[PDB]
Amino acid sequence: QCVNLRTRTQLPPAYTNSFTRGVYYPDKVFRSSVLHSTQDLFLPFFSNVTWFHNPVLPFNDGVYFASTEKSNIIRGWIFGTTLDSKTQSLLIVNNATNVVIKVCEFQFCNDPFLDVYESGVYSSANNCTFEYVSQPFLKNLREFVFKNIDGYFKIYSKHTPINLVRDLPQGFSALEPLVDLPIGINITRFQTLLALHRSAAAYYVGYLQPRTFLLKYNENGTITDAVDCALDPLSE
Amino acid sequence: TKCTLKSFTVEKGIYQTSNFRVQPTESIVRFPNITNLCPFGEVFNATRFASVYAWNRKRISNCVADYSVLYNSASFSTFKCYGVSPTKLNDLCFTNVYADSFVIRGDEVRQIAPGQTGKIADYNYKLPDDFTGCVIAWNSNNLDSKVGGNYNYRYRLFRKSNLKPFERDISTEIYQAGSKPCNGVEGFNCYFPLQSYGFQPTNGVGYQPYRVVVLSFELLHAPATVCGPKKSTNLVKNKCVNFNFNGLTGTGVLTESNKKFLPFQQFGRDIADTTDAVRDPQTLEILDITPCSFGGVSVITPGTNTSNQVAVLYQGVNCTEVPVYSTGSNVFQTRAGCLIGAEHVNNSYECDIPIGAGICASYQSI
Amino acid sequence: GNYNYRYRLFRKSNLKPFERDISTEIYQAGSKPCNGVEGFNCYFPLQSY
Ligand SMILES: *[C@@H]1O[C@H](CO)[C@@H](O[C@@H]2O[C@H](CO)[C@@H](O)[C@H](O)[C@H]2NC(C)=O)[C@H](O)[C@H]1NC(C)=O
Ligand SMILES: *[C@@H]1O[C@H](CO)[C@@H](O[C@@H]2O[C@H](CO)[C@@H](O)[C@H](O)[C@H]2NC(C)=O)[C@H](O)[C@H]1NC(C)=O
Ligand SMILES: *[C@@H]1O[C@H](CO)[C@@H](O[C@@H]2O[C@H](CO)[C@@H](O)[C@H](O)[C@H]2NC(C)=O)[C@H](O)[C@H]1NC(C)=O
Ligand SMILES: *[C@@H]1O[C@H](CO)[C@@H](O[C@@H]2O[C@H](CO)[C@@H](O)[C@H](O)[C@H]2NC(C)=O)[C@H](O)[C@H]1NC(C)=O
Ligand SMILES: *[C@@H]1O[C@H](CO)[C@@H](O[C@@H]2O[C@H](CO)[C@@H](O)[C@H](O)[C@H]2NC(C)=O)[C@H](O)[C@H]1NC(C)=O
Ligand SMILES: *[C@@H]1O[C@H](CO)[C@@H](O[C@@H]2O[C@H](CO)[C@@H](O)[C@H](O)[C@H]2NC(C)=O)[C@H](O)[C@H]1NC(C)=O
Ligand SMILES: *[C@@H]1O[C@H](CO)[C@@H](O)[C@H](O)[C@H]1NC(C)=O
Ligand SMILES: *[C@@H]1O[C@H](CO)[C@@H](O)[C@H](O)[C@H]1NC(C)=O
Ligand SMILES: *[C@@H]1O[C@H](CO)[C@@H](O)[C@H](O)[C@H]1NC(C)=O
Ligand SMILES: *[C@@H]1O[C@H](CO)[C@@H](O)[C@H](O)[C@H]1NC(C)=O
Repeated sequence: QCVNLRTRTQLPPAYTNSFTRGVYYPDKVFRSSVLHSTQDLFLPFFSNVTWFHNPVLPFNDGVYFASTEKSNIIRGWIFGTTLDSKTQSLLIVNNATNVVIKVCEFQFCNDPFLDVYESGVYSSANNCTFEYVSQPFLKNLREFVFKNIDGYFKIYSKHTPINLVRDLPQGFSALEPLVDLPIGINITRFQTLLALHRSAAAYYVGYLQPRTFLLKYNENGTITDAVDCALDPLSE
Repeated sequence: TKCTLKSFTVEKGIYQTSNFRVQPTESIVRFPNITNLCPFGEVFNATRFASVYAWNRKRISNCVADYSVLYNSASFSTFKCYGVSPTKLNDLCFTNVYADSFVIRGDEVRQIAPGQTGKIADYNYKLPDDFTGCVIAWNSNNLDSKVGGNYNYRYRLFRKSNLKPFERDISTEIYQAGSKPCNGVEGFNCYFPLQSYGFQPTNGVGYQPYRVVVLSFELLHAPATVCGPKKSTNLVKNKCVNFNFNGLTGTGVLTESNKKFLPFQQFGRDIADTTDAVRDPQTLEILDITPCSFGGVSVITPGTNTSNQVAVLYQGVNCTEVPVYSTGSNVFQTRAGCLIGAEHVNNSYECDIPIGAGICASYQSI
Repeated sequence: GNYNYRYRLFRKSNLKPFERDISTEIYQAGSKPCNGVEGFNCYFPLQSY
């Protein structure tokens, strides 16, 4: 039932500044009022993050995703390498009630969209291996971090109430771990899912690099401040 | 003291002989409540089983399987495990399981085995020599066999070649033994490869229908997800014991803590990477760990030349868990530890044999 | 065929170095006690060549 559209969804690929966003808890250890230095994959401070106002983008080591969501327009994500039945493909969709995660050799069309009048963006669903159902993920800022290391898919998330107009605010907010998948795939590209009825989508995408950070833990074990060591000499 | 000093005489002084530590009492292991059992019920209690050449294949992953109940069942005639012992299967585990279920003859139960040949072994299902797993076979004469003949069950009999391991053939092509061509009609040199089973209630043991399920385990590089439940036990407090909290092992005394973990951590460390707090996977409460006491022991003597009685000092040890020198004489508790053998007086003299914290001992008794 | 050569097949625990065991007793493989009677989950530990 999937057909190509007429107009090209050429969202303007602008650039903007990351500031101090994209910090997540690296493990499940409790620390109280202490400074801890750790080396891992992070988003560099004051980086160049791409802004879209639905192309295929590379995955690289990890992905930082941000949405200035108004009334839940974004719905899901697709992951894979060949994006067909030749190789395993991953699908995540947050519908009105639950979240569904599937790992199958789907047969996607050339333009995915959820549609409203559940899943009909794939002609076939063969050799399904992993299935998962859980509670929903989602004028709000929705921040997500996706990583894939040694057969494990890590998803971190955070929600923020913001009143600023366009760009990312100046502040600090650590990202808590959300979901782990014990599945081994070699994803290299990914795609975004919109439930656009047949009748304008702003989000931000950034990449990750390995580096060292310094984190401060308060009395209650919450990360309140961080320092990027690979920056101006004062930070070092 | 003499043995450590390697002499038969000792002069007046204080010497450090050995150490002392509290031994652990018992062990405790904790684990989550255990859920998501593997669905073995619908396989071994299935109403119907497919044919031998159309064996049902089932994938098992992401669940916990209890093989103890399967092993303890006495209703199964044959339970043969080759790769591993069934008793130890509950400990080790692999990444996925393949189940092949079908029905065969009673006399053909040993066809499906490594290094075995036969009609089924060469035309319906083949098992490799290096196969690892288990086979469970049990009689189904009372259910599968029919008074009118259970002709629904069939088996492959004719094929030019044999079957590869883990290979299924369901082809209905008219087998041509000879060189005479047949246009889909069986003739002198053409026969139907499939033959129907004729089970009857009064047939005899060996020809009766037998339900057979073969379980194979595979260990692809993806993490293992299916194997036995992790047994747990109760917990104790205020006693130096060794613990295995969700795979984190260590010894010490467990107490109730007032720390407030944030809802996703599992344990905490203060500094220098030493764990101090844990969370039990069942009650979901924060416990505090303290290393149970230890310290050195020292002896105070007035010299072998003078007398032969001594005093014993345990360094940095509370005078509550000392243990022939368990009770002995009057026992003194000092800021330097605990002391047994000497007597506390109210006077004050010059210091002969230093002890610590502003106090010392001498020989009068000591 | 030679059948004078037999080897152990089941044991309660592993053998110590330079240890010899010659006892031939039924093995209680299952939880059900054999009580010295061979039956289900009860086997002779010596197997021939
Ligand atoms: C939103 O997603 C949930 C989760 O998949 C849907 O609930 C399932 O719907 C299917 C439809 O056949 C049922 O088979 C499942 O039993 C349902 N599961 C649960 C837990 O309810 C739900 O229908 C979806 N709703 C919409 C509007 O798409
Ligand atoms: C369909 O799924 C099966 C298993 O679910 C795949 O079989 C695996 O293929 C890989 C490819 O090399 C092997 O390494 C594994 O040993 C196979 N067995 C497993 C994982 O149990 C099969 O490849 C899939 N088909 C397609 C077209 O992808
Ligand atoms: C850290 O934890 C402490 C301990 O609970 C929090 O202090 C409480 O704060 C609330 C509201 O701020 C008060 O109603 C309680 O009376 C406080 N408890 C005590 C013992 O004073 C504190 O708010 C938490 N957060 C920070 C940033 O310190
Ligand atoms: C098939 O069903 C029977 C009938 O319930 C199961 O046998 C039960 O096994 C449990 C296991 O401890 C016993 O407590 C029950 O007393 C048994 N019932 C009877 C009537 O004997 C059998 O386990 C099932 N097979 C599976 C689950 O594979
Ligand atoms: C694990 O299972 C235990 C056993 O049921 C759960 O403990 C129960 O907790 C409720 C909560 O008030 C009590 O009312 C019950 O009396 C407890 N059970 C027993 C036997 O005392 C525990 O909550 C479970 N935990 C998880 C994380 O599943
Ligand atoms: C040795 O242990 C005992 C008991 O654990 C300690 O006695 C406690 O001392 C505290 C502090 O004064 C009191 O609050 C408790 O009520 C005492 N408990 C008992 C049972 O008397 C004793 O202080 C310890 N020794 C040292 C040197 O601290
Ligand atoms: C981000 O990239 C754009 C184009 O690549 C560039 O014009 C802009 O200056 C960059 N911003 C930085 C480096 O902060
Ligand atoms: C992904 O592909 C690369 C190269 O094609 C290969 O080396 C790797 O093993 C693959 N991983 C998975 C999980 O398929
Ligand atoms: C102690 O030593 C002195 C000299 O070193 C000696 O005269 C005396 O007998 C000794 N005391 C004994 C052996 O009890
Ligand atoms: C003498 O010492 C004992 C303990 O050794 C003490 O209980 C007592 O009060 C002391 N008496 C005087 C007069 O100091």
